[PDB]
Amino acid sequence: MIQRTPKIQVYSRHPAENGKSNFLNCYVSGFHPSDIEVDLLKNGERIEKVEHSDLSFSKDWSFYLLYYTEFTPTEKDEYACRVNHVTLSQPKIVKWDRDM
Amino acid sequence: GRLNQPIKV
Amino acid sequence: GSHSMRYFHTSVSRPGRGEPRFITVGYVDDTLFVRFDSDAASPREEPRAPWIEQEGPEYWDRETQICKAKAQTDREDLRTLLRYYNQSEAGSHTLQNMYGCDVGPDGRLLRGYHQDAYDGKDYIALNEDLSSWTAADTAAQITQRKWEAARVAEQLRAYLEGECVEWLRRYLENGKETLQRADPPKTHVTHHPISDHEATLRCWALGFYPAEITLTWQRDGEDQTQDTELVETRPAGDRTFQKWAAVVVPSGEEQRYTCHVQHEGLPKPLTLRWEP
Repeated sequence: MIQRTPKIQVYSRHPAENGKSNFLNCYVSGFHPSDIEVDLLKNGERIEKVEHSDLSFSKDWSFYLLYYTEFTPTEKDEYACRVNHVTLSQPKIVKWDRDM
Repeated sequence: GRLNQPIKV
Repeated sequence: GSHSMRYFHTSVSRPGRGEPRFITVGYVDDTLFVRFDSDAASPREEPRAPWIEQEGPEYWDRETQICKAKAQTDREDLRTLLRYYNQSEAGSHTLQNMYGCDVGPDGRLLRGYHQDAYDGKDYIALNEDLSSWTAADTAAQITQRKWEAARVAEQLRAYLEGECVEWLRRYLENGKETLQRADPPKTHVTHHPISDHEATLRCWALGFYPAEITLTWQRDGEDQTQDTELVETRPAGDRTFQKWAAVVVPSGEEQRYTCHVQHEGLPKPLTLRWEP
């Protein structure tokens, strides 16, 4: 059974401006099999009621999903995306960096 | 609108 | 210009956890317009774009029945594929199908598709001729023989050249506000010191539609392909896409680097530099 590990990008819908409402996105792509778990974190704790797209796939059959929630960034609050997949020996946490 | 032609492998 | 309509389908078995989950989405270009998920409380094909909402009840009923029937045949197919590969019933397996059509500016068929993958691997594909098959292995050859005997390709060709093209034409007209609008990228360059010796230059493209874009760095007019970090184009969530390309620049070299952007919403390619 082939396995392909996810690419993970965590980013905002609009350039971040402290105190202004926005959307926090975690885009997971390039993976196989399709079973995956994604959380969005605020200061290390899971954000409730995060939404996600319906499973779809690319020309090369690999899967992609978008997880997203409203957020209002600030100077000090830390956000991240945590992903679990069979290819990962432990959950992978990618921090949000407003410059990426 | 979708293909309506059942196909089985 | 040119356009596409594509339907994507995935069934994932889950032994001991009920029947395989079936999820299908339809796109025109990079716009999602319909979805169906067998794990929804009341599975139905549902609208996801404004220009499909005007289709009447007969459309939603018929599309829903197609989706339900495909969920069912996929479950039979997943059982068949265990036999073809001599597999146990214990594991989860995946069956993916994509089909659809590409058309040119005048609306005529350019290319059709109908192809399957099992467990993430190509299984069987209708060739560009819409008349013969490419089977990936001896299991898919068994399918090929059945599909040749039943003249399946002829039925697919008729859909892909007829209904597929005609639906796409209708959708492009009903959705002409959006499907026929390209939103160009909003572009800028940022600078990110790494050390005293070097900094990252990151060239951004934001807010663009459709997703296709080319975004390259040159140094002294030479493409920096091997030295460019190019992230996958990513959805913003407002229909649009984002991308960036980054290079590590020695201190004092910034003006030797140029970012080049091509997108169908741009009348001419853009060239950008870092502006301190």
